[PDB]
Amino acid sequence: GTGYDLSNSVFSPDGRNFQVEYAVKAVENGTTSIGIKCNDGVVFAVEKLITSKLLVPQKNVKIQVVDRHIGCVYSGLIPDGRHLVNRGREEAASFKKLYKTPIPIPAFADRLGQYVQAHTLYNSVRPFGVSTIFGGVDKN
Amino acid sequence: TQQPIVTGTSVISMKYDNGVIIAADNLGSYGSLLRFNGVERLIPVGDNTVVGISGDISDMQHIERLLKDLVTENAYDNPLADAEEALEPSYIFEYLATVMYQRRSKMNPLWNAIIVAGVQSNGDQFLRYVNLLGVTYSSPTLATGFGAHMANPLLRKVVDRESDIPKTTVQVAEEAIVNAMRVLYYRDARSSRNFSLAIIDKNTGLTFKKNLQVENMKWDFAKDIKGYGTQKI
Repeated sequence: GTGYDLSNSVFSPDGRNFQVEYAVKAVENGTTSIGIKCNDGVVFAVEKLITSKLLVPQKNVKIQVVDRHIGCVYSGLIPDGRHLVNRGREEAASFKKLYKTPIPIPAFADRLGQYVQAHTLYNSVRPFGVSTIFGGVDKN
Repeated sequence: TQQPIVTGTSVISMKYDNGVIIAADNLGSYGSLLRFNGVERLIPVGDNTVVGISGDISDMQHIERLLKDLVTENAYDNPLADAEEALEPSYIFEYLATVMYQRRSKMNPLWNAIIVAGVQSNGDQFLRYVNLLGVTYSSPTLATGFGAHMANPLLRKVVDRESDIPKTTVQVAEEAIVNAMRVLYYRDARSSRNFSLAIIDKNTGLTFKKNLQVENMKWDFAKDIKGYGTQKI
C-alpha cells in the first residue's frame, strides 16, 4: 500500500528512505554554499540573505570552526547544522585527548558520516536537514 | 588521594609598574634524583597570560592540556576571539581555581601550586595563586613551595606594598627575579641552574625567555673553610 514516507527507518518497496529524501528538500530550499580545494588548502563561501536593513552586517556568522584547522559550512536548517558542528567539536576533542595529534580530515569526515547515518536507523529520530561542506589541512 | 612522583620546584613572580614577571626552573625531580632537565613549567596562554605550575608534572601536563582546550573552546562561534572576547588572565585563573577546589572536594586533588601571571585588557596587573587545596590569594609578590620562604623576602624588599608597584621598573624587577633564582640554586636541593623567564607588559606585550642560566656565583670563600670545628689543615 502506502505510508512508507511517514516513518524514518522504514524501507519503501523500491529500497528508498523517503524521510531522508524529504530532508534533502529542506537543504535544496536553503541558502547556497560552496567549497573550493586549492593546491595547499580549502576555501569556504556562503550566501547570507539580508531579510531587512535591521540585520546587523558582519554579525550573523554562518561558517563555523571545528578544532583549529577545520572549517564547516552548511545549507538548509541552520539549527541542525549547529548541532552537527557541536557533535563534531566533541568528536575532535575526543580524538585529540587520546591520540594527541589534531584529527585528520578524512578521519573527521567519517565521524560526522557515522553520526548522520545513525539518524536514519531509528523512527524516534529525525534525519538532518543539512548538507555540510567541510575540510582543512592535516599531515598529508 | 594520590602522591607526587615527578615534581617541579618553586615558581617565583612579582608585579612592576607596567606588568608582571614570572620565572621557574627547567627541572623534573624524581624524589632525590634530578631526572629531567628539559621541562618547561611556564605555560603561555594567548599573549597576555603565563601560567607557572609547580608540583606534580603529570598533573601539570593535564592542566597544560586543559588550557589549550580553553583557547580552542573560546575560539568557537566567536568572531572577536583575538580582540574583545579574548581570554583574560582572570578568566584563566578562575577556571583553574574552580577545578583545583572541585578536585580536592572529591578527595582526588591535582598536586600542584599554580601562579597565574598576566595583564588585563584595561592594563591592570594580574597575579594570583592557587594550590591543591583550592586556596587562593593575591600579593605584589608570589612564590610557590621553596621560593615562598626565600624569594618572597627578597622580592618584598623591592615591593613591600601596593604603592611600591608604580615605582618599580622592568630593570629592577627582573634583576630581583634573577637574583632570587640564584639564591634558590644556592639553598634548594631540588633546583636547577637552567630556568625560563616571562615578562608580560601592557606596552611591549609578552616576552618569553628560554635557556637562562644562573651566573655570578660566589664559591671562592669555600677554599678557606676546612674541617667542622678544630681542624686546621
